[PDB]
Amino acid sequence: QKIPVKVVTWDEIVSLSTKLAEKIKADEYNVNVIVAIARGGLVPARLVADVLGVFDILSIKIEHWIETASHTPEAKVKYPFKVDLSDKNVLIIDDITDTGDSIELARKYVMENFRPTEVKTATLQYIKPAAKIIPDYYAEEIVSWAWFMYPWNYWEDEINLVNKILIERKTKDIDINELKRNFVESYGIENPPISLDKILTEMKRRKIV
Amino acid sequence: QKIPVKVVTWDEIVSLSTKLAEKIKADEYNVNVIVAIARGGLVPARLVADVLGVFDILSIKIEHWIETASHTPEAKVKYPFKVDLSDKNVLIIDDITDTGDSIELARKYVMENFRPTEVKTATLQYIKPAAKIIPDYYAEEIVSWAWFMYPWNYWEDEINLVNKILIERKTKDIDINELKRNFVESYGIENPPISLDKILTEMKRRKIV
Repeated sequence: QKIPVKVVTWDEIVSLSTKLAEKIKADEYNVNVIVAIARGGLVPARLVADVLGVFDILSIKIEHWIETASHTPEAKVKYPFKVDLSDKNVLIIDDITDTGDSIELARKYVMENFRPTEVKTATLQYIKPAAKIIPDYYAEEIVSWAWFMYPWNYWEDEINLVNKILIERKTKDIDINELKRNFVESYGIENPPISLDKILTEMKRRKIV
Repeated sequence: QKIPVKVVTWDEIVSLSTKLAEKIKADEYNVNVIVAIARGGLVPARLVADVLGVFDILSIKIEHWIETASHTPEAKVKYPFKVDLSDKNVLIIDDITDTGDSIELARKYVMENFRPTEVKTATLQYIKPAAKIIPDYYAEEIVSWAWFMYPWNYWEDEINLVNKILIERKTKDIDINELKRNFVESYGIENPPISLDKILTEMKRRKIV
């Protein structure tokens, strides 16, 4: 029914990214290479590279799997590969961390497969509740758990949010004005970044409806 | 002394990215994997993935080299590696193309090293003048050659633009208020995204001055 949803703007992304970079400047960690976790860490990685002056950005695709019956969570590196990053200080970046599985995994992967001089980890945001393993750097500690909608996820996030509504309410003949109401009601968003008509058009194109 | 400089905002990036994606929707190219050319294509790749619903994003670091005496230009893949992308339709993305060397190179590299089912190329912008090889997809053809300052390059671009000023001004020491004037004068920007004092502080940190 109701989900806590914060729409993050580009400006906030800039603020958070800049704040994260500034912590790294202050700690005097000399980053040679940034490894972005795809897809979440791509944008933050690029912005942080701009502020710090990093030229070498790489990325690793990380999948998140759940086992149906046991509800066991497993993160996995898709399209694994290796390169020689020895003599380098590596910074690993992702958008947001909770259980810390992704960054834990990426850190491990990077140590064994790229063998850098040193690895550190960073995210724009970290949720302290779910926090299992905690990132070396972060822009902002989240206290109030929420669903953060990032500007590089507006489409995907709105699609899923609209699907949760379509599934619960058993809507057959979708009404746009009805949807906007359900949306404002479940999520608190009266003006979604992508207009909900575009979202439906695209859900159709994708054979979701 | 004077350079044509357009400051690109986040909103414009969104427009261009969305417009590019829409051409791909319209052409009904079924993208399985996006390969972003680092560093330029990372942000566009992620936004395009959101609009199209691509989950698999990889990236390749491309360097640009010039031979001092001959002034010969050469793009090169740094930290090369391979993965198996067979049975996939790949889309290669970069921010902007002119001579088309990077996309030419990446296309080649991807064909030989990832061996996808098919490859196509895309950029936000393409300069028709310099255009040697032209991208399969693009948001916008540039007619008036300019220096486009993307939001993920605000620091790096301002640093270089300020350096061009410090160099012609044979000293490299300079007064903040004369810098702002030189900047407005050479480039037409009265309010740079990053304030020019921050830029000097960082040029120092970087031992550029």
